[PDB]
Amino acid sequence: EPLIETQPELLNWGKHRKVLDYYPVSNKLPACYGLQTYAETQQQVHLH
Amino acid sequence: TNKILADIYGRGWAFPPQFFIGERIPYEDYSSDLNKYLSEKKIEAEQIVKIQACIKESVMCYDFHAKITSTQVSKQTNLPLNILVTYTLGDSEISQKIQGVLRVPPQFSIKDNSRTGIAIAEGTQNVLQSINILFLTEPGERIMREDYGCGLNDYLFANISDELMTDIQTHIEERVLRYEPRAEITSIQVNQRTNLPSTLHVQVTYALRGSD
Repeated sequence: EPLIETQPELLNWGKHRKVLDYYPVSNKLPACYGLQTYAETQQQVHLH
Repeated sequence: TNKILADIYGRGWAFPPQFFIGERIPYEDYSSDLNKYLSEKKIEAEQIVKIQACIKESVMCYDFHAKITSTQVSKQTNLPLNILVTYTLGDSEISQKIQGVLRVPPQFSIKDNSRTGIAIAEGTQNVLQSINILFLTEPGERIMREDYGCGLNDYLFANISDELMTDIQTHIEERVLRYEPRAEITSIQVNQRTNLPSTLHVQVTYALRGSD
């Protein structure tokens, strides 16, 4: 008679997804808003 | 007439964005009604209505949706009067306060730095600013709005020639028609600067929709 052997059942690991990664949304504004260059004026700092 | 133009053409955020915070109100200084204070000081009865008319008119110029609910006098000015004005906007449940200076015809002045929020553009300024934003935006910069923009960067480094000036002028005409219906372009003039030979000056002249 063949030997039966029952192993523990598992739901194997999926694929880890880089959900935690974040990209600031001020980077999507056009360059005319002054949020791409380093802030030097009060207006740029206030918008940031 | 500025109200008429603002209603027709709209109101919105000014460009570039600007922010303000008004000065704090010393609430521990205003605990006396102005009407009782004037009556106590035996000021004339017809002065009360003229005084209140000046307050209402000055506040309405500051904000025409206001509705005065109460008024008080600073305890440190017992005849140059400091008044804290309380009003509600329209039929809303929101209340706001604002300082002022009263002088006895009566004159009422509003403190210079009293509003908190953003700067707004009204009527002609709104549409004028709208065209300015279009010139400074290149296509592909606006997210999910990749078509929006003028796109004058494509004509840089080209030889200054009659072909280039006509290409620039016709490009502006087509883009303003597409992305700005409230304005009509009446003239475009392109000239080369004498002091800086490598720069082009473009003069654009616009008129409002239905202004005549």
